[PDB]
Amino acid sequence: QEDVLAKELEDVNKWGLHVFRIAELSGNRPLTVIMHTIFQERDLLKTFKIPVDTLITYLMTLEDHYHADVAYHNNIHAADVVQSTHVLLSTPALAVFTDLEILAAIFASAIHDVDHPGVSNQFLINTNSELALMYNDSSVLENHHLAVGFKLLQEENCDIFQNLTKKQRQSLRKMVIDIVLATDMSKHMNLLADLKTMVETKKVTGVLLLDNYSDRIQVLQNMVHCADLSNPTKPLQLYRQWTDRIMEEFFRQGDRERERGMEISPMCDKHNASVEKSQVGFIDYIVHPLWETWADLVHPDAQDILDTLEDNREWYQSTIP
Amino acid sequence: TEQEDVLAKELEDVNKWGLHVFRIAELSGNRPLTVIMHTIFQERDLLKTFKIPVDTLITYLMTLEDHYHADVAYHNNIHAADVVQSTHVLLSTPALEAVFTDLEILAAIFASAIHDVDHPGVSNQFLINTNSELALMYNDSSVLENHHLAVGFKLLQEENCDIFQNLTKKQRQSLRKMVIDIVLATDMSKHMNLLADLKTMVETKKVTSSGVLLLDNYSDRIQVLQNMVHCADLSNPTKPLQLYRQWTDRIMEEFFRQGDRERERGMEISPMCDKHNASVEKSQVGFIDYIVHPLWETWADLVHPDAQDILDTLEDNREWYQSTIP
Ligand SMILES: CCOc1ccc(Cc2nccc3cc(OCC)c(OCC)cc23)cc1OCC
Ligand SMILES: CCOc1ccc(Cc2nccc3cc(OCC)c(OCC)cc23)cc1OCC
Ligand SMILES: [Mg+2]
Ligand SMILES: [Mg+2]
Ligand SMILES: [Zn+2]
Ligand SMILES: [Zn+2]
Repeated sequence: QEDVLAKELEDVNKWGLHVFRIAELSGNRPLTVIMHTIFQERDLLKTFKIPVDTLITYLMTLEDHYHADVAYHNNIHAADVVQSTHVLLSTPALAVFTDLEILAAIFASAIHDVDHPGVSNQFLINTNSELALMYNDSSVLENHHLAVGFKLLQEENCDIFQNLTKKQRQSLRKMVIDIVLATDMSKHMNLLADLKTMVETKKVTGVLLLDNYSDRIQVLQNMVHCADLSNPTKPLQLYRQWTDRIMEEFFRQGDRERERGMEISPMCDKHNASVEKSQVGFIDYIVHPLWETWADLVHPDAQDILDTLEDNREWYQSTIP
Repeated sequence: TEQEDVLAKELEDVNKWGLHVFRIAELSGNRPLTVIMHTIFQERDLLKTFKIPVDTLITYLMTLEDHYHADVAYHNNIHAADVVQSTHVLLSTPALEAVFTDLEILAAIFASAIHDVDHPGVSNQFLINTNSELALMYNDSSVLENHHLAVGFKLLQEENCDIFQNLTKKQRQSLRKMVIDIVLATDMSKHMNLLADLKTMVETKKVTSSGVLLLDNYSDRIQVLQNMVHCADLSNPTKPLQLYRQWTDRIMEEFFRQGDRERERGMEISPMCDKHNASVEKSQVGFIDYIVHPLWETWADLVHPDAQDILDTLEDNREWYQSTIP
């Protein structure tokens, strides 16, 4: 078990990690064991004088604040985005980012969905939720994920940034905020349009050259956004499991919408939904346009992932009679 | 009841720039926001238009006024009533006659009332640098302005406080978005971008057959309402000098108290907050020259010449504060 886990973790730098096995192999603690192994792999514990214990105590209370009764936005999803951002950072076309910029993108991935109630922003807005009332209908979940993620650092022996300098702590906090706020799906088009102009003005050596903060944080934003939408790009046995979990969450929200008389938002109707046609449409309009633009920026480092994405699009299309 | 008759006489000037807002606060028993909002709602027939019960309106106004801190010198209920009344006058300008709907007028006035509720008397940067719970909650992004909105909307849920109870859900949805867009624009960190957009509108403004401004899209309509409440927020140097000087003494009192809290923490004292080495007169001249006059001169161009007397008072007050320096 512990040494099945040990050898499972050996592919942390591989696109297609067995995150679900690692989850059950780790006692439902995949976020803790993956974040740890990544910090040791990138040498972040020593580079930022992070006490190993304090890293454990925070990753556990951070994982506990992910809801276990939600099918998709739980600790397994947080672990999957963490590992995938870690792989996209090791892309040959980019140590383009500093050690703090790497730690910010990895830390933002771990907290990007903490305390997710399993419902969308529009649901929280239309139901007059306390969260939407607090955050004025603007990136309600993403603001909440950040607030909870930072507040847990103030708990007993969980300030993993205790020995960072004050200027590093503020620079990290600013970058983590800018990244997690970009995970709002309502900002996907603007984030992709700005990614398309970056590739239209790309300047490489061919390692890519970013000089100003607004260009580097823009790549980090699209990077974690790419890993947030990386399910259709992983192996099919992983993709299908994520599809079952996100549809189970959409149906649960659709059940809650119908028992209040609110409109059944698309892809949420129990009794009227085509899971396979929605996945093909989700790839053709969102995932593939984003991943093909990201492929052109690190051309040709993302060719394999774009191939796997096109493979799964073809397979899901074949499941449609 | 002679104090009620003096108050009713002073409330007759609510349509006029330079209302004795400090006297109204005294005559109404520290309730300027309630009586001024009630007077404006009656003046614009808002209670009948939106079926607002009078008891519900008074109950919410008192509750909203209660949540303004009485122990803060500037960002208190008097400032809220002042911004409400000054937005009310700016809405009645001739260049904007029949331009905004009753819902947009209701949104701008309501936004003015809640735009600073529960202000603790310290800036956004102070709340960010001190690792406050508010800055943690709102991730250092428009911390105060987001808090003002959340409190102003939350108080509507108290007993007999929903003044929007008879609006349609499409009306409440539209009003809520407009109020949020307006209050968020009161963040001074967005002043340069908001003024840049206002200058672009002035350079490309279109007028109608009647001579009023043509605003045929939400982006242009909300931009005018944003800058209007923003100008009302920074309206102190455009008021008669006896009112301007009182607002100056109150904001300097708030600045000095923040600098004292900045001193007791070893922090670097924010500008214009060190009560041991500060120049009140030179700061007001720089405040007018670099912020207030560029903003109000641009707004005056937008409704030329309806704001000429307001602009003349601002330039007169700038000259006076300048004359006290040599
Ligand atoms: C227009 C369609 O856009 C969207 C539609 C739905 C969503 C919702 C959404 N959020 C996060 C992850 C998601 C993963 C999913 O599949 C995993 C295999 C998924 O599968 C829909 C068929 C939808 C997902 C987000 C969208 O992004 C833009 C708002
Ligand atoms: C870009 C935004 O700039 C600024 C934003 C805020 C402030 C500080 C500030 N905040 C709110 C209200 C203020 C009212 C005042 O007086 C009324 C008579 C005032 O008087 C100068 C001391 C400063 C004020 C100062 C700024 O500019 C300094 C260069
Ligand atoms: Mg999310
Ligand atoms: Mg304010
Ligand atoms: Zn996510
Ligand atoms: Zn104000």
